[PDB]
This record gives sequence, structure tokens and C-alpha cells, in this order.
Amino acid sequence: MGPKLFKPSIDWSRAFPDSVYWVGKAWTISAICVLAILVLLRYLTPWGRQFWRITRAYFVGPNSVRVWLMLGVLLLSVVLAVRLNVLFSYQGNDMYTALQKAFEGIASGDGTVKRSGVRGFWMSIGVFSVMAVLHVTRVMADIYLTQRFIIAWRVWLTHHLTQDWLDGRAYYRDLFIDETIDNPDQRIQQDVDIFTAGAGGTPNAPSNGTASTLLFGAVQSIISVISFTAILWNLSGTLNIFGVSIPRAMFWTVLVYVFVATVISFIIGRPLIWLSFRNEKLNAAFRYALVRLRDAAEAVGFYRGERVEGTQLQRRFTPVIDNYRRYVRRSIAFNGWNLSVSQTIVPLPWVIQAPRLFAGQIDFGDVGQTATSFGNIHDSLSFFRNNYDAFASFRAAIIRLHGLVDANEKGRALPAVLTRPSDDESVELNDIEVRTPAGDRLIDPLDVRLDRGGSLVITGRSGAGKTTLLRSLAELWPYASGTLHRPGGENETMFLSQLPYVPLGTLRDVVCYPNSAAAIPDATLRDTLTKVALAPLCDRLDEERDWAKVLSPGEQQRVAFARILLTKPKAVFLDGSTSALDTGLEFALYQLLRSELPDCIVISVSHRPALERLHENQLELLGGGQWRLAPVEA
Amino acid sequence: MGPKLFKPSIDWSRAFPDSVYWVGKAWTISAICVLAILVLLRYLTPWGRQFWRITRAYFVGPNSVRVWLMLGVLLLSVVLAVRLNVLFSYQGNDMYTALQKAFEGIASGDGTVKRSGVRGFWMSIGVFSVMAVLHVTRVMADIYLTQRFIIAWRVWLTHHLTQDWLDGRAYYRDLFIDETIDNPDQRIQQDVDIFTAGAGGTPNAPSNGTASTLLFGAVQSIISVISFTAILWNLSGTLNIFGVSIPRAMFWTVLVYVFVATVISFIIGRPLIWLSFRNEKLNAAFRYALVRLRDAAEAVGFYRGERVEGTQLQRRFTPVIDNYRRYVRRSIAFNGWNLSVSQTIVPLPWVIQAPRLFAGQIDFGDVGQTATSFGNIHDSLSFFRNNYDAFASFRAAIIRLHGLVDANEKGRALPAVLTRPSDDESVELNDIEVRTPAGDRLIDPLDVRLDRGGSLVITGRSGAGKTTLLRSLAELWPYASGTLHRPGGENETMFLSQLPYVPLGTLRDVVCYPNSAAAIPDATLRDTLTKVALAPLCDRLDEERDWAKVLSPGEQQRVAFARILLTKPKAVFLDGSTSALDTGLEFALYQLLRSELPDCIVISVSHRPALERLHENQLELLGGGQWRLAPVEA
Ligand SMILES: CCCCCCCCCCCCO[C@@H]1O[C@H](CO)[C@@H](O[C@H]2O[C@H](CO)[C@@H](O)[C@H](O)[C@H]2O)[C@H](O)[C@H]1O
Ligand SMILES: CCCCCCCCCCCCO[C@@H]1O[C@H](CO)[C@@H](O[C@H]2O[C@H](CO)[C@@H](O)[C@H](O)[C@H]2O)[C@H](O)[C@H]1O
Ligand SMILES: CCCCCCCCCCCCO[C@@H]1O[C@H](CO)[C@@H](O[C@H]2O[C@H](CO)[C@@H](O)[C@H](O)[C@H]2O)[C@H](O)[C@H]1O
Ligand SMILES: CCCCCCCCCCCCO[C@@H]1O[C@H](CO)[C@@H](O[C@H]2O[C@H](CO)[C@@H](O)[C@H](O)[C@H]2O)[C@H](O)[C@H]1O
Ligand SMILES: CCCCCCCCCCCCO[C@@H]1O[C@H](CO)[C@@H](O[C@H]2O[C@H](CO)[C@@H](O)[C@H](O)[C@H]2O)[C@H](O)[C@H]1O
Ligand SMILES: CCCCCCCCCCCCO[C@@H]1O[C@H](CO)[C@@H](O[C@H]2O[C@H](CO)[C@@H](O)[C@H](O)[C@H]2O)[C@H](O)[C@H]1O
Ligand SMILES: CCCCCCCCCCCCO[C@@H]1O[C@H](CO)[C@@H](O[C@H]2O[C@H](CO)[C@@H](O)[C@H](O)[C@H]2O)[C@H](O)[C@H]1O
Ligand SMILES: CCCCCCCCCCCCO[C@@H]1O[C@H](CO)[C@@H](O[C@H]2O[C@H](CO)[C@@H](O)[C@H](O)[C@H]2O)[C@H](O)[C@H]1O
Ligand SMILES: CCCCCCCCCCCCO[C@@H]1O[C@H](CO)[C@@H](O[C@H]2O[C@H](CO)[C@@H](O)[C@H](O)[C@H]2O)[C@H](O)[C@H]1O
Ligand SMILES: CCCCCCCCCCCCO[C@@H]1O[C@H](CO)[C@@H](O[C@H]2O[C@H](CO)[C@@H](O)[C@H](O)[C@H]2O)[C@H](O)[C@H]1O
Ligand SMILES: Nc1ncnc2c1ncn2[C@@H]1O[C@H](COP(=O)(O)OP(=O)(O)NP(=O)(O)O)[C@@H](O)[C@H]1O
Ligand SMILES: Nc1ncnc2c1ncn2[C@@H]1O[C@H](COP(=O)(O)OP(=O)(O)NP(=O)(O)O)[C@@H](O)[C@H]1O
Ligand SMILES: [Mg+2]
Ligand SMILES: [Mg+2]
Repeated sequence: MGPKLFKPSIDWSRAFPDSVYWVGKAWTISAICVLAILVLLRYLTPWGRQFWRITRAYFVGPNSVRVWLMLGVLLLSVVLAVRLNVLFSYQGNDMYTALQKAFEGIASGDGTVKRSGVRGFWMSIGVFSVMAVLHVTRVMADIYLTQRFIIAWRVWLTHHLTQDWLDGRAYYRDLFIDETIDNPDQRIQQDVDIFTAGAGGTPNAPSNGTASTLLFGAVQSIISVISFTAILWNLSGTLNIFGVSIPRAMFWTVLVYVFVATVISFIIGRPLIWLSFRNEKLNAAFRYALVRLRDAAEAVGFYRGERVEGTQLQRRFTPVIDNYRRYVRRSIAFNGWNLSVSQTIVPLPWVIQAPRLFAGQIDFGDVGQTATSFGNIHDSLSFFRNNYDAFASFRAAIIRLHGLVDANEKGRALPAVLTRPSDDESVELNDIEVRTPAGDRLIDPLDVRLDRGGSLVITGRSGAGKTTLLRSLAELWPYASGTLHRPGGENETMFLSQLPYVPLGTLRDVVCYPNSAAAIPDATLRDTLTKVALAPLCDRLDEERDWAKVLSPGEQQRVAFARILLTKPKAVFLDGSTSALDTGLEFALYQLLRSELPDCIVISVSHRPALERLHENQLELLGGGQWRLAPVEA
Repeated sequence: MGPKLFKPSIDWSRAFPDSVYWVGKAWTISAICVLAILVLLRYLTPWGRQFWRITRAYFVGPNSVRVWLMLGVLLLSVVLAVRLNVLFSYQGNDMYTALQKAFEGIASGDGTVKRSGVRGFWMSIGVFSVMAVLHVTRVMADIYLTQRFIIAWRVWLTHHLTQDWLDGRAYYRDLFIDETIDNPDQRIQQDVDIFTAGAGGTPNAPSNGTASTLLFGAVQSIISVISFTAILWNLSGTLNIFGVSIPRAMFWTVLVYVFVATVISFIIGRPLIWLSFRNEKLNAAFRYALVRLRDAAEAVGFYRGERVEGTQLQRRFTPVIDNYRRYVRRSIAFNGWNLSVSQTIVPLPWVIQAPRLFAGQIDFGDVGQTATSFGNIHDSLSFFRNNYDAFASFRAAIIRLHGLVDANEKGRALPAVLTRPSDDESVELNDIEVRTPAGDRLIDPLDVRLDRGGSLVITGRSGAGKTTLLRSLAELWPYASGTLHRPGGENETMFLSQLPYVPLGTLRDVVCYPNSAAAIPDATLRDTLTKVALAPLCDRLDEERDWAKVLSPGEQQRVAFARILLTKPKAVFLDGSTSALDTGLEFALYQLLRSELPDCIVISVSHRPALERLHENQLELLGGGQWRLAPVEA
């Protein structure tokens, strides 16, 4: 080995025109190699067929051009990060060689090699100072670009998923299907945030880049393997251990040590899916037991039952803390193997290359590159076993959403009562039988016809099929049969409930509930509030406090007689609606209904024997199935 | 510089008997230095006086010995981690010297220095193989020891905080205080998990050790500074830049560069507290609007109002996504400074020591130790500015709990009605005036006395002070005055509500609600269910489904007449309770009450004019303030 000076590894001049063609070449290969694996994952996979049923309409259509145009920049922002990782490795090959040429000039004595080794050190520091700004600039323009995507995804998904909950009265007929969902108030608010925001377990924090995401963190660990496998191939040598001549030992060793140590870490973390799904189910049945106590806080204070409610509230907190203690005991046997494997491989490229260095074969430059390339194809093939604890919690957020999407298509396939429009203006019903979900009987087939000015009173016992007749004519009860003829329209058939109801907003929205607040003028709302003796509420039409705990139940049944004078229906049904009003105010509220609307089919359910002298006919339920119709004898 | 062989830095023999005395010496200093800073933080701090009001009783008392004994091991588990970080730095000082003595024997020619440098390399690999098992063993016995602490803290805190919510009827009188809390169903379930589990922002995951916690991550960054400052002190030299002779440049430089760059990163992240407090408030008023729609899903289906409810549900989702977009825009200007500062300091110990190395002053061993000690007192003084985004979200979880603890001591200071026990058996009330929170009047002072067999009917209009008389005798209405004399006891004065109520559990718990299910024998519950005509419910006493949506409101008022035959009260009040029952079943339910309990003061509120011929006296509210008392006629 004669006197050789210092020569660089890569020509640092013409390094920017060469790293502008490699990026443009590696982008178009990966753009058609990524789009051929997701097609193979939409089929042939049980968890890939449930990802596409939820969010299909966001990626296809005419309004899905700005989605792919923003998804195509995040691949350039990963290829540009692999290229800098290679150019950082090319510089430590120069610095450790320049630090070796300076030591062989001091001990030898000459000053030609030393002056060529000193000048090679101050060159390989100025290259580090230019490639340290392009790292900060690339990192900080990558947090901002990936937080504008998982916001606009979440805003679309939680708006599309709610129209699917209240489309065909599917929020009420989900109690009769065979397999029922637990609570759909949590899978819309919280679970969409875990589903859309990349890494599983937690909702997103405003510092999550693209390296903490289970898609773009996996397509980096393939380009980082393909781009590094041409450096480790021509830096290893023949190894003899048992008389077997292995040609490239350090390259075939790392592909055996990972494949064996991976398949043991898939049978340890196998039951880790059904322990992270039960942690969201038992934690969302504890919060519902506290909200139900909040809006019923007067009846608990009346009964003084604050000690029985301290037991049915503690019976739901025991299995949410007994399940967590075995979720902890499984994530130590899983995290104790992936660290004990990765720790006993770090002195391996220092004990194979070290006998080849003390003899004159290599020159201390390629030891500092073998120590980097071996610790970078090992940190990229160990992505599929280091991040299995954050994928098994992401697979338990597709099941919860797929249950909600599945249990609304079986909520619109249950049978109901067929409804047809009338001939001119009539309410006639041909044959109706109503059953009980256990299989009993309530009402035999009956035939009723009303005319344009008729009336009807339905009377009977206290617990025999009286409200569930009206729950069948409103298309809400599945166990029924028959047909109905109605004066159909938009709001030309009004129903009223037995227990009163008030919405959330201001009092102007409480007064006219089925219509909007802007479709009713201001000048007509202050006169109809004085016919129902609701005088002192002419102010306070712009307040915000909750009216379910302020308005007494004798004033929530006079508001319900003001929603019937503004909508102007034709065939209004009503049950109850005089449970709190006394006689004198009850008789004064039906004369107004007969004097304002001159021709409406009024059907009213009642209990007190002072309303039968106002209507014309009468239907009586004997209980057990038998009905009896008779005209008002008067 | 003559021929010198290889000598180690530290005597590796007698390294275990020396590192067993240093740990025992550094434990007792830190045990009394840590306990003198927390005392200075309990006072003199606005966020330290609110931490002690919540969780005081857990750390003091006689049952708080096993808390400190488990808190004292987690300090040993940090001192044992600083000592290994020093012993790892002592080994790179040997390996880089042994790699330098081998290169000065090849170029010089002799084989005495080379054979002494080769043998010094294979010694400093076997020391790395022993100190790599004590790292994995220490890390994996540190996850398990800190997950047994923040479980037993959470189980105690969420049980102590709930007894403070329903102690003195404080769940109802929190609506009348001056500054009201938002929703206390979220600060008990979720916010205790963020408060107890160390690092802020997210609830704990089962892999959080002790280095991801805002207390034991701060007491490591002081012992790591004190233990490393004696190595960097005697490795730096005199630097001349502008004619000023600085004695120790590399030590006084790093204490100036951090103190300046810290105080700029405290005025950028200053409004980051009130943006992480509003993210939990606007996200917990959206979920409440979905639960209220779930248990009232019949009245929305009757009215067909699924389009007005799609607007009052979208008016609460706009400000939860408009606030997040400015939480993202602040966490980039804060994270863009702490990375741009820490990146431009990494080539600094390589450009000051490099002219001193090419001349014969140092020997390449202490460059590899200056590169480590400078990058370890810089990574420990930068703990108070790198982790300010996770502390400003922890300071917004003490305000939410302190509001809940504060708003229950002002909920028991409001005035009420004084109650005294009776003389023998009587209900007499002296003077009672009842007001309205706006300042109006409902009831003038009145004086009523009942005897051991008397009765009373309270009648009046539909909206004039009828239920709020009974909301004052039950100690629930703050705007009242006067006194009351009652036959006091445990359950010798029963109240009933206007709207019925059913608890959560099985039907055996629904039937006997104020008593427990075990305090009533089985043989007496099946006879009293047949006197109230509730015959077919003799089975299904062991089911689980919700009975608020199954039992009709005509059968939730006959169950309420079976809670009055098992408790056996003396002076029972009741309002409503016959809104759905017809005549014939109403008259048959009062004869049973008079025939089973032979002497009870029965006070009943009613509307229908067929109940006044059963009682004896009568009180009538004229409306506006005037009352009128008269004995029952014929
Ligand atoms: C599209 C983005 C591309 C991503 C990858 C980024 C590639 C660019 C990063 C490395 C740039 C290296 O920048 C380097 O600077 C040093 C000076 O400090 C210069 O280095 C060169 O200087 C002069 C030419 O000017 C030569 O005679 C000399 O032999 C050589 O040392 C070159 O200008 C360039 O080789
Ligand atoms: C940063 C967070 C992570 C981001 C997550 C990004 C996920 C992107 C996944 C897209 C993968 C492509 O998904 C693939 O799209 C093509 C269209 O090009 C579909 O091809 C076709 O699908 C069905 C097949 O019946 C057709 O009805 C549809 O018209 C058509 O799109 C494939 O069915 C789908 O599997
Ligand atoms: C992570 C993968 C990154 C590689 C992909 C980057 C794309 C770079 C160019 C962006 C242009 C995207 O533009 C988009 O292309 C896809 C083809 O896939 C077209 O096709 C897409 O929509 C059409 C309907 O419009 C569907 O029938 C089809 O199933 C769907 O794949 C879109 O109509 C077009 O809007
Ligand atoms: C999810 C799967 C995604 C698949 C991703 C596939 C990425 C492909 C890696 C880049 C391939 C580029 O192919 C390469 O191009 C450059 C420019 O000529 C040349 O090779 C260049 O990159 C390779 C890295 O592979 C270097 O080892 C080599 O020093 C360099 O000159 C060769 O011609 C060819 O090996
Ligand atoms: C429609 C396209 C859907 C793409 C949505 C985005 C997902 C991005 C890819 C997920 C990354 C997971 O990374 C790795 O994936 C492979 C499968 O490829 C999983 O490997 C396994 O997954 C599960 C869990 O055992 C097995 O049922 C499956 O048979 C096997 O493929 C690894 O457990 C996971 O660590
Ligand atoms: C309480 C826990 C303490 C925490 C800190 C941990 C301290 C222990 C870690 C370092 C232990 C070093 O272990 C080291 O092993 C090498 C062999 O490989 C030995 O090293 C020594 O060997 C023999 C003595 O046996 C000597 O003549 C020789 O000069 C020297 O190289 C010593 O046995 C010990 O110095
Ligand atoms: C891993 C998660 C993080 C773990 C968090 C650990 C926090 C531990 C904090 C404890 C600090 C000591 O806190 C200090 O205790 C001493 C008792 O020794 C108290 O000293 C005294 O406090 C008040 C003073 O009026 C007395 O009523 C009380 O009897 C007494 O304890 C101090 O008031 C308190 O400030
Ligand atoms: C993070 C700090 C770690 C350093 C502390 C490690 C302690 C090592 C020995 C553990 C013994 C602890 O034992 C505990 O000591 C404290 C003194 O602080 C005593 O004092 C504690 O409780 C008593 C009442 O019992 C209170 O009046 C007092 O305010 C409180 O500090 C406890 O009564 C005792 O149970
Ligand atoms: C929240 C605040 C907590 C404060 C924590 C305070 C920790 C104190 C650090 C350890 C102090 C030990 O004090 C030290 O003891 C050992 C054993 O003799 C000796 O010094 C030993 O440790 C020091 C580290 O400081 C080394 O630089 C030295 O090589 C070693 O011999 C000296 O005598 C004395 O400097
Ligand atoms: C009763 C004992 C309470 C101990 C509970 C456990 C808390 C553990 C210590 C908190 C760690 C925070 O670490 C660092 O603390 C210092 C104060 O010491 C904070 O410094 C500042 O805090 C806030 C925020 O500006 C200022 O109002 C305060 O004036 C100042 O001290 C830093 O913002 C924080 O990064
Ligand atoms: N915060 C409030 N809580 C209760 N009532 C309030 C409140 N603010 C104002 N009020 C009025 O106070 C009165 C109390 O009504 P209340 O005496 O309970 O009715 P009632 O006579 O029991 N009704 P009814 O059941 O129909 O016979 C009503 O006029 C309310 O509108
Ligand atoms: N899932 C169910 N939903 C409704 N009713 C059910 C259900 N399962 C059983 N039933 C019984 O079916 C009957 C329906 O009661 P319903 O006809 O609504 O009462 P009502 O006659 O309106 N009562 P009332 O208001 O006092 O006059 C009752 O006997 C219920 O106990
Ligand atoms: Mg009914
Ligand atoms: Mg009332």
C-alpha cells in the first residue's frame, strides 16, 4: 500500500442535478406500485372489505379530483426524505476517512498526507451545514400538509354517517333486530376521530406528521429497503464458521433473523384485538349511566334514593377496571420480546468487519457505512412487528363503525303497514291486526271509515293496546298488517305524543317545532299565543336556557295546541294532551279548534268521561282482542 | 510524545462495589431535595394550591404508608438509570483510543503498539455485552411498577369524587348558583384519567414507563445535569475570538444559549392553555345533544321533525371544528422554533476540539466523550421548553376538576326551610312564603295543622305555585322561608313525583326502589303485586332490558302504589299519580290504602273533581298569592 491521497466517495459537484432525476424516476414507479397493492387489499382481505363499505363515496365521483391531487404530494414528501437519508450516509464515509489519513501522517512523519487529510475534514463539515436546513424545511412543511387532509376527511365522514342514522326512521327500529348495537351516540362523535386520523388508539394531536401514520409509514419502509440494498451487497465478504462457505454472510443473516423473530411476535399479540374492543364498550356504558341521572335529578331527590343509585353505578365501574389489569399484563410480554430481540444485534457489524480492518483490506471508511446501512434495513423490516400494538387497536375501530352501517339496512327491511292516498278527503282503514313481540294478540281485524267532518273517541282499559294502534298508523311498529288510506301530503296529518317534548334551542324554535323558525312570520306568532291563555311569555322569545326543566307540564300541553294552529293540518290524531288541564280550560280549547279549522277529522284518545259528549262515534277495546264500535247515543 | 501503550480510563475491576455506594449516597440526597421543592410548590403557586385541594386525603392518614413505600422505589429506578448512562460514556472513551493505537502501528511499522491496541479493542466489546442486559432488565421492570400506581390512584379518586357530587342533594342545587358548571358527567369519567396518568393530553396506554411522566421526567433532568458537569469542566480550554480570554468556553456557552432560547419559547406558547380547555368543552356539548335524541326517539318519530333536528345538531359541530384549525396554526409556530434551535448546535463540539487534535494535545478519546457530554447536558436543560405543549394541556385538567369541587360547596350554602321533629305524631307548618327566581310572588304566609287521621286536597289553576310548594317541604327549593314540624325518621315521610321514574337494573330492583333488593323477602313480593291488578308480571323478575320504554305510563303509576305498601310510611305526600288510571281503578286504590295502613296522614294533589268526596279538608290557590282554606262539604 503506497502513498495514496484523499479522494471523495461521491462527486459532490453535480449532486443536485443528479438528485432531481432520481426523485422524478422513483415517483412514477411507486405511484403505480402503490395503486396495485390497495386493489389487492380491497379484495382477498376480511378487514379490507369493511374499510371500503364505509368511505366509498369520498374517493370516487366528480368532486374527488382535489383529493388525489393532495394525496399525490405526500408521496413526493416521502421520496424526498429517503434521498436525504442516503446523502447523509455518504458523508460519514468521507469524514472517517479524512480522520484516518491525518493519523498516518503524524506517526509516519511526512506532511503531504497530513495536509491532504486536514483539508478533507473541513470540506465534509460544510456539506453537513447545507443538508441540515433542507431537513428542517422538509419536516416543518409536512406537519402542515397532513393536517389539512384528516380534517376535511373527518368533516365529510361525520356528516355522511349521520344522514344514515335518521333517514328512514332507523333510529327507532334498531331495537327489534336480532343482533342489536350497544350505543350509537359514541360511534359518531369519538370513533370517527380514531378511524380517520391514521395511527390507532388515540385521536389526533396537532403535531402528527406523516411518519406516525399506518399507511405512509409503511410505504417508507419499502423504498428505504430497496434503496439501501445496493450498498450492503458490495461491502460484505465470505464467512467460514463450520466449514461452509457462505458468500454474503451479513446480507443473508439479516433476512433470516427478522423472518423468524416476526412470526413469534404474531402469536403473542394475537388476542390483543378483543381486549381493545371491550375497553371502548365498557367505558361508554358507564358514562351513559351518569347522563341519565342528570336529567332526572328531581325524582331522585324526591325519593331520597341516593344509596340504591350508588350500587347500580358501581356495578358498571368494576368490569372496566378488571379488564384493564389484563390488558396491562399482555402488553409487557409483547413489548418485552421486541426489545430483547432488537438489542442483541447492535454489535454484529463491528465483530465481522474488525479482523478485516486490522489487516490491510479496508480503510475505516466503510466500517462507518456498514454500521449505518445495517442499522437501517433492520429498522425498516422491523416495522411490521414493532407497530402491531397500534394496528390491533385500529382494526377494532372498523368493527364498531361497520356494525353501525350494517344495523341500519336491517332496520329498514322489517315489515310495516301499507299506506295509500285517499280518494278525495277521507280516512278509511280496511283490516288491521296488531300483535305483541312475544306472540300474543291485542286487536282483531277491524274496518273503520271517517268522513270530512267526523270524529272518534278510542276508549278502553289502562293497559290493553291503546297507544300501539297509533304506533302502527305512523309506520313505527313492525308487528302489524294491513292497509290505510290517508289524505297524504307534507304536513297534512299531524300526530301528538302522550308525554310532551321540547327541542334544544330558543323559545321561538320551541313554539313552532316541525316548521323552521324562518318560515313563520313574526306578526302572527304573538296573536296565537293569547288564545291559549299563554299571555306572559310574549317576552323571552330570544333566550337560551333549557325549557324542559322550566316549563311545567301544564304549560307543555298548551304549547302543543299552538303547533296545531300554525301548521293547519287536515286529519290530526291526538292522544292524552289533557292530563294536566282541568275542566273549563279543556272545553275552551276544543271550541277554538272547531271554530278556527272548520273541517278537520279529529281523532282523540281520552280517559275522563266528559269528552264523549263532544264527538260523534265511539270505539271501545274490551281487552284481549275484541273491539266494539257504537255511535254516540247522547 | 514517546512510545506509550494503552491504558484504560476507569479501572473496570472494582466497578460494581463502587457503583453500589454511589447509588446509596445519591438516593438520600435526592430524597430530601425532592421533598423540599414540592413544599415550596404547595404554596407560592396558583396551580399548586389547586392540586392539593383535590387529592389531599390520599397521601396523609394512617392508610398512606404503602403509597410512600411504592413512591420511594421509583426514585431508585431513576438513579439506577443515570448511573448506566455514565458507564456507557466511559466505554466509548476506551474504544476510540484502542482504534487509534492500532493505526499508529501500521504506518510506523512496529508491532508492539499494534498488539497492545488490538487487545484493547476486544476488551471494550465484552464490557458492552454485560451492560446491555441490565438495560433491558431495568426498562422492563419499570413499566410494570408504574402501571400499578396510576391504577390504584384512579380507583380511589373517582370513588371519592362521586360521593362529593350526591352528598347533600348537590346534584340538583347546582342550577341556581352564580357561575354554573357545564356538564359534570364528563369530569368524572374522562378527566380523572387525564389528571392521574402523568403526561397530559391523552389517557394512558399500557406501555407508558417513567420517562413519559411530567414528574419523574423532571427529576431525571437534574441528576443528569449534576452528574455530568464534572466531565465537561476538565475537557474544555481557553478560546480567543475578539481578544477576550474566556477560560472555559464550551461550558459557559451552553448555559447562555439555552437561557436565551427558553424565554422566547414561553411567550409563543402562552395562549396555548385556553385553546386546549375549549377543546374539551365544545366536544362534550356535542355528545350530549346525541344522547338526548336517543331516549326521546318516539316523539321525534311521531312529529316527523328529523329536519329541524338536523340544524340544532349542526349548530354544535361548527365551533368544534373552527377552534381546531387555530389550534393547529399555533402548534407549528411553537414546534418550528424548538427544532430550529436544537439543530444548529450539533456541529459545535467538533469545530472547537478539532484544531487541538491535529496538533499533539489530545488523543481522539476525549473527542468521543465531549461529543456525548455536550449532547446530554443540552438534552436535559431543554426539558422545560420541549415539553411545554404537554404541560399546558395538563394545567387545563386541574381547572375542570377544581370547578367541580368548588361548585358543590356553594351548592350547600343556599338557604332552605328549617325542619324539626314533631311532638308525638303531627304535620304542622307555621308560616311559608314561596317566591320565583325573578322576584315575583306565589304563596302568602299560611298556617296548616293536620292530625293523626286527617287529609288534605290542594287544588287551583294549571300554572300557579302548586308543585313548588312540595318542592320546598322536601328541602330542594332555595327561595323559601319558614319552618316545618314532621314525624321524622329514616323512611317515614314518602314523596312522589309527577312524572314517573324507573331505575336501571332488574325488575326486582324496579319494584322496590328506595330499599335494597336484599332487605325485602321473596315471599311477600308476589302477594302485593296482585292487589294492584298487576298480575301477569309474576314471572320476568330476573330480566335485564330497560323498562322505561316497555312499561306503559298506566303501569308506571300502579308500581308507585306498590312502593308505598312495602316501605310503610306515616305522612306520605303525593301529587298526580292518577293521570292515566280511569275511574273504577282509582277508587279501588284508595280503599286499599285506607284499609292496609290504618292511620296515615294522606296529602294528595289532584285535578279531577271526583276525589274531593274522599278527603276531609281543602286548600285552594287563587293564583297571585292568595290562598283559601275550607273544610269538605257534601
Ligand atoms: C430537489 C432537492 C434535492 C434533494 C437533495 C439535496 C441535494 C443538495 C444537497 C447537497 C449539496 C452539496 O453542496 C455542496 O456545497 C459545497 C460547498 O459547501 C460545494 O462542493 C464543491 O465545491 C466546488 C464547486 O462549487 C468544487 O470545486 C469542490 O470540489 C466541491 O467541494 C458544492 O457547491 C456542493 O457539492
Ligand atoms: C393518511 C391517512 C391514510 C390515507 C388512507 C388512503 C386510503 C386510499 C385507498 C385507495 C385505494 C384504491 O381503492 C380502489 O379504488 C378503485 C378506484 O380507483 C376501486 O375500483 C372500483 O371499485 C369498485 C369495484 O366494484 C367500483 O364500484 C368503483 O367504481 C371503482 O372505484 C377499487 O374498488 C378500490 O379498492
Ligand atoms: C397514494 C397513491 C398516489 C398515486 C396517485 C396520485 C395521482 C396523481 C394524479 C392525480 C389525478 C387524480 O385524478 C383522479 O384519477 C382517478 C384515477 O385513479 C380518476 O378515477 C377516479 O374517479 C373516477 C370517476 O371520476 C372513478 O370512476 C374511478 O373509480 C376513480 O379511481 C378520477 O376521476 C380522477 O379525479
Ligand atoms: C410499496 C412499494 C413501493 C415500491 C417503491 C419502489 C422504489 C424503487 C427504488 C428506486 C429505483 C430506481 O432505480 C435506480 O435508478 C437509479 C438511476 O438510474 C440507479 O440507481 C440509483 O439508485 C439506487 C437505489 O436503488 C442506488 O443504489 C444507486 O447508487 C443509484 O445510482 C439505477 O438506474 C436503478 O437501480
Ligand atoms: C382498502 C385499502 C385498505 C388500506 C387502509 C390502510 C391500511 C394500511 C396498511 C396497514 C399496515 C399494517 O401493517 C401490517 O399489515 C399486514 C398485512 O398487510 C399485517 O399482517 C396481518 O394482518 C392481520 C393481523 O394478523 C392478519 O389477519 C393478516 O392475515 C395479515 O396480513 C400486519 O399485522 C401489519 O403490521
Ligand atoms: C447495583 C447495580 C450496579 C449498576 C451498575 C452496573 C455495574 C456493572 C456493569 C459493569 C461490569 C463490568 O464487568 C467487567 O467484566 C469484565 C469481563 O468481561 C471484567 O474485566 C476485568 O476482567 C478481569 C477481572 O475479572 C481483570 O483482570 C481485567 O483487567 C478486566 O478486563 C470484570 O469482570 C468487569 O470489569
Ligand atoms: C407518577 C405520577 C406523578 C406522581 C405525583 C406525586 C405528587 C406527590 C406530591 C407530594 C408533595 C408533598 O406535599 C406536601 O405534603 C406535606 C405532608 O408531608 C404537607 O404538609 C401538611 O400540609 C397541610 C398544611 O396545612 C397539613 O394540613 C397536612 O396535615 C400536612 O401534610 C404539605 O401541605 C404538602 O404540600
Ligand atoms: C418522591 C419522594 C420520595 C422520597 C420519600 C420516600 C419515603 C421513604 C420511606 C417511606 C416511608 C413513608 O412513610 C410515611 O412518611 C411520612 C413522612 O413523609 C409520614 O407522614 C405522612 O403521614 C402523616 C400521618 O400518618 C401526616 O401527618 C404527614 O403530613 C404525612 O407526610 C407518614 O405517616 C408515613 O406513612
Ligand atoms: C430535584 C433535585 C434533586 C437533586 C439531585 C442531587 C443528586 C446529587 C448528585 C450526586 C452527588 C454525589 O456526590 C459525589 O459523590 C461521589 C462519591 O464520593 C463523588 O463523585 C462521584 O460522582 C460525581 C458526579 O457528581 C462524578 O463526577 C465523580 O466522578 C464520582 O466520583 C464525590 O464525592 C461527589 O461529587
Ligand atoms: C403540589 C405539588 C404539585 C406537583 C405536581 C406535579 C407537577 C410536576 C412539575 C411540573 C413540570 C413542569 O415543568 C416546568 O415547570 C415550570 C415551573 O416549575 C414551568 O414554568 C412556569 O409554569 C407556568 C407556565 O408558564 C408559569 O405560570 C410559572 O410561573 C412557571 O413556573 C414550566 O412551564 C414547566 O415546563
Ligand atoms: N326555574 C324554575 N323552576 C320552576 N318553575 C319556574 C322556574 N322559573 C320560572 N318558573 C315558573 O314557576 C311556576 C312553577 O310552576 P309549578 O308550580 O311547578 O306548576 P304546577 O302548578 O305544578 N303545574 P301543573 O302540573 O300543570 O298543575 C311556573 O309558572 C313556572 O313557569
Ligand atoms: N317492546 C314493547 N313495547 C311496547 N309495549 C310492549 C312491549 N313489550 C310488551 N309490551 C306490552 O304491550 C302493551 C302496549 O301498551 P300500550 O298499548 O302502549 O298502553 P296504553 O293502553 O297506551 N296505556 P295507558 O296510557 O295507561 O292507557 C303493554 O301491555 C306492554 O306491557
Ligand atoms: Mg298511552
Ligand atoms: Mg305539577
